[PDB]
Order: sequence, then C-alpha cells, then structure tokens
Amino acid sequence: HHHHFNLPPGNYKKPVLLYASNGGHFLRILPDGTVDGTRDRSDQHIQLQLSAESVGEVYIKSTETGQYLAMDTDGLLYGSQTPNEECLFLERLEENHYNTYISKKHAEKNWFVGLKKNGSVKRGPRTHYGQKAILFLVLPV
Repeated sequence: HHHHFNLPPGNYKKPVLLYASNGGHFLRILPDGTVDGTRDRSDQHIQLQLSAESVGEVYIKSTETGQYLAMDTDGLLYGSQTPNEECLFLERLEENHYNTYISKKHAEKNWFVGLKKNGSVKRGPRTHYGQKAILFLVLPV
C-alpha cells in the first residue's frame, strides 16, 4: 500500500454527482470522451454511477454515455468505452469529510482526480495531498 485506508461511507447503488469542494463544479464526462466540470446541475453528463470492484476500489461511470472515467499515462482524465486498468480509482476519505480518488495505476505517484476552480480538471502530476482541488462530495440526485 502506498496510501492510507480511511474509507468514506460507500455510495454505489444510486446515481450520484461528484461535487468539487474547490469551486463548486460537478465532474462531467462528455460524449466525445472529454472530461471537465460544470456548475450546471441540470447537465445530463454529470450524472455518475460508482461501483466497488474491490474494497476501496471504484469505477466511476457516466450514466448517460456508459463511459468510464480514466486517467491516461500522461495524467490526463478521459472517458473510456471499456473498463481497463486506467479506470480504477482508490476511493478514500480526506480531512475526515471529503472523498478523494487516486489513480490505482499511478498510485505510487499520488495522482488524483482533481477539479480547478475554473472548471478544468487537473493533470495527474499537478495534483497532490493537501490540495483543495482533490476534495469531492458525492451527492445523491
């Protein structure tokens, strides 16, 4: 293990929003595989579904398009048609309150899912522990 094992209460059954504490954007996976954020709560592409593959390990999937959130070899988030090793994230509690998502493939590099205040997602190497960008609240809809 390269990381701690504080887990959030799990939310896998229901479709959810991933709300970025850092600026209030919702994580969005567009039909063309682009990943960003939007503050438009009505957007059809911010509805996500998480599934636990192993304890503490998740897929994050678009309910609208079926795409899997993934992080590529250069640290960029993308929407994948099929589940692969780039699609698994370590779901952890952070600051006793938030959820973080670490790339499993790149766990030793501490690459996180992260949203900037301007609604663009962060590249893996530009994320790290202690940032606001990595902090999510998983909201039921």
